[PDB]
Amino acid sequence: LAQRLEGLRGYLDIPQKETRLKELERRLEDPSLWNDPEAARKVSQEAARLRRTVDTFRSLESDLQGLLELMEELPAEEREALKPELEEAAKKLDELYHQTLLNFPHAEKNAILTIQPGAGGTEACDWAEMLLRMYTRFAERQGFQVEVVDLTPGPEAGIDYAQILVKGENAYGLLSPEAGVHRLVRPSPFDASGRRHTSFAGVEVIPEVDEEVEVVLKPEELRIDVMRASGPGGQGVNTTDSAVRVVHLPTGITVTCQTTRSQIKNKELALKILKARLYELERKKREEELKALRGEVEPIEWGSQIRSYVLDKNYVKDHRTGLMRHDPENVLDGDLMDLIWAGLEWKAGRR
Amino acid sequence: KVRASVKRICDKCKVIRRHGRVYVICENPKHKQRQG
Amino acid sequence: MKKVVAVVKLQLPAGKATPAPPVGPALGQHGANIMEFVKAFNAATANMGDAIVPVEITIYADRSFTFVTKTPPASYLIRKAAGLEKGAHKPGREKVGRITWEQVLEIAKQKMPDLNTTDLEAAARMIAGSARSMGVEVVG
RNA sequence: GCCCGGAUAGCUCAGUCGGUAGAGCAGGGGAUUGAAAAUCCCCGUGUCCUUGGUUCGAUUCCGAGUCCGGGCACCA
RNA sequence: AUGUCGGCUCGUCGCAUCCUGGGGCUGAAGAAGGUCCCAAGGGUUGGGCUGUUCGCCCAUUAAAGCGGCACGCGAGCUGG
Ligand SMILES: [Mg+2]
Ligand SMILES: [Mg+2]
Ligand SMILES: [Mg+2]
Ligand SMILES: [Mg+2]
Ligand SMILES: [Mg+2]
Ligand SMILES: [Mg+2]
Ligand SMILES: [Mg+2]
Ligand SMILES: [Mg+2]
Ligand SMILES: [Mg+2]
Ligand SMILES: [Mg+2]
Ligand SMILES: [Mg+2]
Ligand SMILES: [Mg+2]
Ligand SMILES: [Mg+2]
Ligand SMILES: [Mg+2]
Ligand SMILES: [Mg+2]
Ligand SMILES: [Mg+2]
Ligand SMILES: [Mg+2]
Ligand SMILES: [Mg+2]
Ligand SMILES: [Mg+2]
Ligand SMILES: [Zn+2]
Repeated sequence: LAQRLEGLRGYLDIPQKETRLKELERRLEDPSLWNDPEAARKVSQEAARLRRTVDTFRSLESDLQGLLELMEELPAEEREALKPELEEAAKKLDELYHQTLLNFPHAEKNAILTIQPGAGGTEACDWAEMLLRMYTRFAERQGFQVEVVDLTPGPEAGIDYAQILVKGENAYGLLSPEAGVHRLVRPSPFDASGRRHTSFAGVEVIPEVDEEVEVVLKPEELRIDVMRASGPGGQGVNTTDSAVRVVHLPTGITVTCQTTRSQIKNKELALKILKARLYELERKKREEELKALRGEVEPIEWGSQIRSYVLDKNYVKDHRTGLMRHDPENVLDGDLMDLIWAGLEWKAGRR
Repeated sequence: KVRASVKRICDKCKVIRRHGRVYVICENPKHKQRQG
Repeated sequence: MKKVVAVVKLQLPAGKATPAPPVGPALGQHGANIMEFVKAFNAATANMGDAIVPVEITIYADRSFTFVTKTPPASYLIRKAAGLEKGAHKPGREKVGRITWEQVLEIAKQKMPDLNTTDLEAAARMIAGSARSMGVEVVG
């Protein structure tokens, strides 16, 4: 975490790529099309900031006993001159490390976890309820406004569904790696002979985004024809352009209407339908987008877990990274800040 | 180019009036205005 | 501000110097040595101090040069003079920090060899103004 | 567009001459159960859609508004 | 008693130009385009579906223009 942060950042890698930036940089090769220039210095600052990183490390490493003299001498100034450059250091130590992780699209949004009990029927419905209390307490004590969306207390035990809001900053970026399958091994409190069975669950997580609903269509967005309606009407139907036709060029969807004898009221009913059928293509694409934001995994059956929890052998093995703690009880109650970082490191690794 | 209100767009553009028509000439052709 | 022939002025810090971002292409584009300068520079920076020396370098075909050093921007001497990291964003109203009719005069002495106004009131003026230039009111 | 009828607890619905406000369901606390259901005690929350007015007072009686339910839009 | 849609036949006029002729801009390299200007002389195809006008589609083309003529034309026809 603190002592380890360095390595997994391109600690030795970056400091070699860094000069590759400035590499092609100099020698203005007919600087025509603007491209690297942008991500030229910004990618550079990253570099020599691994020194500010080894300075806040050294200033924080030369700080291990950087108070051995303050354990022998309390009053002075030659000992309060580097300190105003040491308090700020223990700050960036965290900064240049968690500002390298959360470094992705939209995380600072309020999150929305969802818990659905996988296999194991009733066990899973309960193990689900426990997984609920977990993030809750966590996010709760973590300084996050927690709003309960849903809670469907299933059949015999536990729940069937749960969805809650995570009001705060980077709430999503935090409770994001959690998204996935969570297994639970322990003798079934439900089973008869307190036998040993395995439980599964699903925990989805997504950023809060859409709040409004706007669907207005510019005139040029469409096209309106008018022709003589087909049907009864004697001279009328014959010599009037009562029949309308709205066509939305982009989608190609078109609507026709000869309902009433008024070209006018028919345009009205027309668009009225057109809109309706436009929101349907608007919501059809409004969800094929946000649903591809759930993932591409989680069959919620066996062998899909990404971190199991055991209680009759006290431990918690995170399959994703390999990490394995020995305090299931602590994890299931808040303790997460450990596996959350790591969870990211693993992930953000490929981007 | 062609329009109702023909005005100036530079410090370099004369309001020439040739053939009853109010044209506008500048160094850069993008400012060539006429009235109609 | 003398003769001209493919010159390229620019400011630099203490001994720290060579990163392409600040300098690097800054003079390498007009064909030159980041070598005969990265050190040749820290030959006078290490001697006078470790702040920000406005060094304008001229260039010739022999990738040659004449890096003339001057006093740090009047904007630096004025900062630390009141303990301010940045400038102030929007001056003219918020005086993040302040300086005295004298503290300003001091600096004036430090940059008077660069200006063109012997007088110490004349110089101090174009400094007291440098305050309204970054939101740092003058005490007086 | 016209003309009828609506909106009352979380859902489905009663109610009064103008002062009051309810049922079945869901829901919370208990009880039997090994543990659920069922069953059994105890429970409560509502501007009675909005916005005007009349009145001393409006869920209530009138103007208007929004959403939903019906019925008509015919001769050419 | 001024016969009402579409089609067919016969056209003719407009220009607010779909081609083709000229021309200014261009974010016009060239070939291609885009936009505005000038300019009807002449051109502006054959089919599938529907009574259809309108549209969509097939195969092309330099282009497959938009209108007015009692939404031209039933003492010229058809009559879906
Ligand atoms: Mg279920
Ligand atoms: Mg559900
Ligand atoms: Mg009839
Ligand atoms: Mg008519
Ligand atoms: Mg109701
Ligand atoms: Mg009462
Ligand atoms: Mg009741
Ligand atoms: Mg109960
Ligand atoms: Mg009970
Ligand atoms: Mg009650
Ligand atoms: Mg007659
Ligand atoms: Mg013309
Ligand atoms: Mg060309
Ligand atoms: Mg045919
Ligand atoms: Mg046919
Ligand atoms: Mg014609
Ligand atoms: Mg006719
Ligand atoms: Mg017939
Ligand atoms: Mg017949
Ligand atoms: Zn001009």
